[PDB]
Amino acid sequence: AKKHLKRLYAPKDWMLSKLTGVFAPRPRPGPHKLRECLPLLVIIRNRLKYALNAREGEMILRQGLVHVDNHPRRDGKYPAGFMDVVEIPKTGDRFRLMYDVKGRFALVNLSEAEAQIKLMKVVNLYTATGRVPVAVTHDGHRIRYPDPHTSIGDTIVYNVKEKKCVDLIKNRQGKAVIVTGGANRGRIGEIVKVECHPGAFNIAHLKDASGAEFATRAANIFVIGKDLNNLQVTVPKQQGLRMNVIQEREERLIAAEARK
Amino acid sequence: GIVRSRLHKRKITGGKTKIHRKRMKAELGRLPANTRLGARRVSPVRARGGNFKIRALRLDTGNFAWASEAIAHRVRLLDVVYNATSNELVRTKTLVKNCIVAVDAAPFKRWYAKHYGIDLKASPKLQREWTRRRRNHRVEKAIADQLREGRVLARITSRPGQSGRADGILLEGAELQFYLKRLE
Amino acid sequence: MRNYNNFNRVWKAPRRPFEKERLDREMKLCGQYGLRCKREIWRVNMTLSKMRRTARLLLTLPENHPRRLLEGSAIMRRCHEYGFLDEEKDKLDYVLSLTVPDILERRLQTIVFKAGLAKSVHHARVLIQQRHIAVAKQIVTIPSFIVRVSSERHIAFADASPF
Amino acid sequence: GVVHSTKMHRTIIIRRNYLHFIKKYQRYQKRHKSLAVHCSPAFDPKQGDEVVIGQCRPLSKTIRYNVLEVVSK
RNA sequence: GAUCUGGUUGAUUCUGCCAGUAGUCAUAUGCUUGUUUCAAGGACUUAGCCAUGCAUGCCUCAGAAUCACUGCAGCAGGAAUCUGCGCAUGGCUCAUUAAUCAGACGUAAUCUGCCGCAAAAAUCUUGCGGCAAAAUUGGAUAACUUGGCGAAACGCCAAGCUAAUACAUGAACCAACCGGGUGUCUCCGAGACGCCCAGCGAAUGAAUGACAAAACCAAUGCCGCAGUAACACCCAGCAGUGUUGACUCAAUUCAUUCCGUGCGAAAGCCGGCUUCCGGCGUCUUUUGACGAACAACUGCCCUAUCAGCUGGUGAUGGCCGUGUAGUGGACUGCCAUGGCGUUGACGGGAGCGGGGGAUUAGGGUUCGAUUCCGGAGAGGGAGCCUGAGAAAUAGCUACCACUUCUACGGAGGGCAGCAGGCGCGCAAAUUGCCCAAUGUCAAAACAAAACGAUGAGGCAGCGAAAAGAAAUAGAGUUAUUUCAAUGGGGGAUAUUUAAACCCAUCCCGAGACAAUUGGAGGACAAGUCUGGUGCCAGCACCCGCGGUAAUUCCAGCUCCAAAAGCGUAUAUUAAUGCUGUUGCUGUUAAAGGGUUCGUAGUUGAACUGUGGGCUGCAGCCCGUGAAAGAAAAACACGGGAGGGGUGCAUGUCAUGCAUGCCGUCCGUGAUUUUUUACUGUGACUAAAGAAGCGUGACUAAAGCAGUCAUGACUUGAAUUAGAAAGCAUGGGAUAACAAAGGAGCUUUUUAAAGGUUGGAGAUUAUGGAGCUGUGCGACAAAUG
RNA sequence: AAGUUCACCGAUAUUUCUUCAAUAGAGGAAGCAAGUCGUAACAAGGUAGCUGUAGGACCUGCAGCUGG
RNA sequence: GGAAGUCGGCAAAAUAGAUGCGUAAGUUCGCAAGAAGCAUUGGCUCUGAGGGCAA
Ligand SMILES: [K+]
Ligand SMILES: [K+]
Ligand SMILES: [K+]
Ligand SMILES: [Mg+2]
Ligand SMILES: [Mg+2]
Ligand SMILES: [Mg+2]
Ligand SMILES: [Mg+2]
Ligand SMILES: [Mg+2]
Ligand SMILES: [Mg+2]
Ligand SMILES: [Mg+2]
Ligand SMILES: [Mg+2]
Ligand SMILES: [Mg+2]
Ligand SMILES: [Mg+2]
Ligand SMILES: [Mg+2]
Ligand SMILES: [Mg+2]
Ligand SMILES: [Mg+2]
Ligand SMILES: [Mg+2]
Ligand SMILES: [Mg+2]
Ligand SMILES: [Mg+2]
Ligand SMILES: [Mg+2]
Ligand SMILES: [Mg+2]
Ligand SMILES: [Mg+2]
Ligand code: NA
Ligand code: NA
Ligand code: NA
Ligand code: NA
Ligand code: NA
Ligand code: NA
Ligand code: NA
Ligand code: NA
Ligand code: NA
Ligand code: NA
Ligand code: NA
Ligand code: NA
Repeated sequence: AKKHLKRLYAPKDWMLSKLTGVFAPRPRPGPHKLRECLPLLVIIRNRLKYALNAREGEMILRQGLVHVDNHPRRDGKYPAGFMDVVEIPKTGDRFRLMYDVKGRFALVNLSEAEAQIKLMKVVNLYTATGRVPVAVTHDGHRIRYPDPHTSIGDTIVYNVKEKKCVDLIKNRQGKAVIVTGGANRGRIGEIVKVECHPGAFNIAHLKDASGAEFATRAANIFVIGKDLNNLQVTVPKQQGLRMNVIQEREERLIAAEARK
Repeated sequence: GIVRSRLHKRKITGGKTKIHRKRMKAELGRLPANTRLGARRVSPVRARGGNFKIRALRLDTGNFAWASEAIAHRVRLLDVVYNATSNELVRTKTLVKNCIVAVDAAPFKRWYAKHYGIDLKASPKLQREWTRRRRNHRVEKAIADQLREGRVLARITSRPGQSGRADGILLEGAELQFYLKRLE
Repeated sequence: MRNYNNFNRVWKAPRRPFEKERLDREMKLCGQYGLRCKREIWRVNMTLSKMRRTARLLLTLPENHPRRLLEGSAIMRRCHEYGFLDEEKDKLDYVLSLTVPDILERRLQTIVFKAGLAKSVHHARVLIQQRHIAVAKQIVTIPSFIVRVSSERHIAFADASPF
Repeated sequence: GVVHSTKMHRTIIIRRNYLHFIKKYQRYQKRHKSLAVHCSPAFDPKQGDEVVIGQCRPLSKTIRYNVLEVVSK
């Protein structure tokens, strides 16, 4: 039904100025949700600064020069999302979309043999025709023969270049997770104990590396490794460590004083 | 046209609602089918989403299953004998779900003899599995009594005006005795 | 329509428009600093009021509070940068003693007068408006320019000026 | 809630009583609401008893809840 | 900044109102306005009527060209038409409406084009005259030509040509695994062979979709019962194991109809290598995402000179059905007599709802047609087609009210889209330029013969709404002459801009380029100045001036307040403890009912509790008794634990390539276990707006940028509050709800009588364990 | 394809009833703002005043109050 | 066509049974009231409801 998107109604995760135009590009249906996605036109023009306007952003995309998960995408309304690999072979830059500690979208540089895998969270399991088991991930993928020990909430390590799963990480006590929603988004913690309330939401308690304690809904956690030491994915610079605003304000004042 | 909304109904307090919006296409209804006995005649209806419904107008054939033996056969409908809503539907001979009908008993008698070797098979031959399955197996007298008469009561289990079929199941047990008392 | 630029007001007319004690006190300030109209004085009254209410709310209601360490040193940094407060004094109670003349001192028109470049406040006004004065090699034409203490020793004549 | 009337067939009326707070006067206010519930034959509640009800699909014009438990008196 | 002043008396102290005073992105009007930046703008009255013009179309290397089309040399560009997609979005308005909306939620009651990741083994076709194998399939229609009808009509007729990714038809062997039913052969029940049916999806019926100690008989496996997933050979582990809080759901097997709504390898189109290598496009099945429809947990104006409303005439519920995409009195038949209401139903009246704006010490009062979100409408009222989606209106049909052209036969219209008019009013712009930016659509990247549309949107004009910055000089000389500086203004190789504009930058130019609007008794700053008039003219928001000496009228001079602004009118906030919860009055100023009884409602007495010992440190069975017994526990689940802690065997017809060297975790059944409210934490909680972190856009109103030297700052864009309702959990002092009304109120110990056997199918006895009539030993008892 | 018959949704018109808001009218009644005829009240106001009621500026009877 | 006839609707016409719905001012609360007004009705073939005495 709806086809437009006003700029004021657009998500604040993007950085769009209210005084520049009335409209924002409406993402198409696809792998990721509208409210938790970054369209390809925003990445090319507003973040990488490769395109000065939206006319030049169409020249780059309709030539198939941008590959997402080892596949060209020529739609500027394509909804790229969490744990996605973006590669531009002409410029030789590879990125991964993650959340920083504050909660904003972050592009993390990657290298070869690391830009070949991605992590997917299982959200549903069902039996298809012929009695085959199928698992649905958080980005729309459908795996037709998962590990027999796979369960809802676990993380599957995928190989985008060759298209088979390589490993499985289970979700239970004593594991490393990253929060992907709420007020604690982008914080890397460690599962302590999960409360199970049938019919309602489940609450998970996590402790940071520094020892800070926090909680969030169980649907907002994403297992990424056995513990904080051996993570299976490169994280942004702060390593999911939230700092006090009082100290934060002080260092920037000192650093800028000596910046000149 | 016809609508299925609650805007024209009174509130539980007895008051009247002031309608301030026009009728929407999403809440429409359609006229009934009033299926009847006779030679087959159906008409398709395009429903929401592009799907199709088969509105049957006349039918005289259907699929009826013997639940005890877990079999089924295609037979011909003979008459309508009972309707719980109103006996004016029995007079008009309309076919709806859960109505009671009488179907042809000839195909079921033939399968009975071919399986259990009982006639209500020219040569016995080596085929003597009849005694193999006739043990620990009995047939109620009520079912067998009307099998030799020529017709057997059945219950319609499908919605003829929504799918265009009249499929059913044979009455047995306490359900059979319930309806045999009303019909007398 | 569909415009989201913001705007607000900066001054406020006084109640009781005919107080004798207020009328003569404002006339001393207007002629001492060379101001053009009473709207300049009423503008300073508004910013001074905003400073006081922030401190009074922050002073004792929240006690030692993360909302007191924050924007408790920011105001002092703001006050010390422009010169509205004494360096020795570093408690929020001492910002409540700020007066209108103190803020009026740290004006570009006043600073030029006390620096010896201009003989009188009215002469300083015409110099700034004539683009004969620059701060850090930048021409300034606004007599309301609040000079920061860091740029105090940077104010001089303009290179492009005949002076 | 509490059973209020059992004069129908496989249907009861329950009432919920609560206090509403008026901010201006800083005082409370007695209010109530009435719901129509379907009573299964497995239960035999009397007027004044306390019941636990759970939400289901529309079963009639007014019924949207089902009785799940009954506490004597 | 938590503030007041004048008026009732001859004076005085009160109650009480009137008047003064400040604000308003609140309008209108009058007199004035040098410069610049930023902005609202026919809502109010008439959801009144509208001439004219424009507002939605789309072609790439990649769906159909024989233009009787254009270049040159078959190539290229190709008008027009068929085909596929879109036109259900955007824009405008606020008439209706007590539901709609806000926060929070359900669909396990459902539909879903474009987009993402997936799946696919039915269907005897073709050529030849039984043999072959890369399927060389068929009919018709536009554009076009001919003849035309009509006054015209986004009006029409007939004949003749021919395309497809339009329409229709249709592919055997390559090519497997598995199952059900049945006829003739061999061995003694086993095997072989022949035949019928066995694909995705749909309807009906039947199963699966788990559980939580020995003898006897018939048939069976292995050496007589020790090993022991299951299974009569090719396969010796080719599923004994779906998900959820929960399912008649997912999925599998059997039977009948299927298919009697459906299902092509588009019988499709382009390139690169020398034949296979890619890029597109399309049908069916399934579930993510984007949506749609339905449902209701708490909140939501005034009115009693509106107290009863509904009632098989559907009102509340039940049964079987119909209809729907789906649940449902949504609807047909039958049955019962219910549902709502002084905690305000029903009726009447004014209003679209929020985020939010104004003002305010706190508590509050008031506004919200208008930029973002939701709802509704397109002159009024109905009905419908196409489509994934409409009860569509720059779609169709009919009626009513207006209205246009005509040759009188007939045919048309819908500006609450953008500009423009007429009326209406106290009240609101140009019949302008452009797709350069932001977006939408789509057969689509830009360039090359070769430029998609867009009154959405942008940007100029008009425009003292409102909001920032700022000109109308400066320094001296003896009162009257000396300097310097220039901005308005006029120009510029130029800059800006889609082109313009503005702005910035540079340069011929002064001491008329000359500021107004209200006042001068008091409130309230400022004349005892001078003429004229004489209760006349007039002033005066209130008190009050004028009757021949006017502090107030009409003028001159002087002075006062604000100043490029200043008066007047009408609404609103504050002043106002003059609506009083915080926080008002009631003897005499306004106001206690003539006196009682009484129902909803509001309010309601005390009690179940000093812990001790050695400001601290650590410990106590934390009154007294009595020392494993005594004052969440306890059975059972290997389909529970990536069966958790505390080279030698085993097999070998093995891809066995394997296998081993006391409290918790999970799920199930029994046992009695107490809420609400208040309070402390935690989770979840659109932007814009408000509070504020950083930053010299020359300052500011703003904005989120920027700063430093083939690039760095890993640049930055931090945080906070947001009614009520809902979720999890800790505490028990003050309270609430519910129940009773006080005479419906031992344990333990043995003895006695009774009523897993290899597996699968029947039969039997014993033993549990409970249940009674006995007997026995021990221990308590809050009342011998 | 046109065309018969029935059921359903139902514009429009006519008539009858309910509710809300406005409207004319000979003639009568009742208030407010700007010459004559009498003093009912204020002093014991020249009959002390006042409240309810009944009858004929007001007067009289009955019961009450002091605001005598 | 519809009282224009005539002193005057005199005389004639006109309404009409039963059942369902509906019904004004006024009032001595009994009435006014069959106020006024609107709808249905045949024939045929069927269905449902309404009882007694004998075990
Ligand atoms: K109402
Ligand atoms: K454009
Ligand atoms: K007198
Ligand atoms: Mg200069
Ligand atoms: Mg077409
Ligand atoms: Mg719209
Ligand atoms: Mg517009
Ligand atoms: Mg085949
Ligand atoms: Mg039903
Ligand atoms: Mg309101
Ligand atoms: Mg809107
Ligand atoms: Mg217009
Ligand atoms: Mg105007
Ligand atoms: Mg516009
Ligand atoms: Mg004067
Ligand atoms: Mg004075
Ligand atoms: Mg009084
Ligand atoms: Mg009248
Ligand atoms: Mg007297
Ligand atoms: Mg007549
Ligand atoms: Mg005559
Ligand atoms: Mg007569
Ligand atoms: Na200028
Ligand atoms: Na209007
Ligand atoms: Na408007
Ligand atoms: Na096709
Ligand atoms: Na509103
Ligand atoms: Na509409
Ligand atoms: Na239009
Ligand atoms: Na082009
Ligand atoms: Na401009
Ligand atoms: Na007020
Ligand atoms: Na006050
Ligand atoms: Na903001």
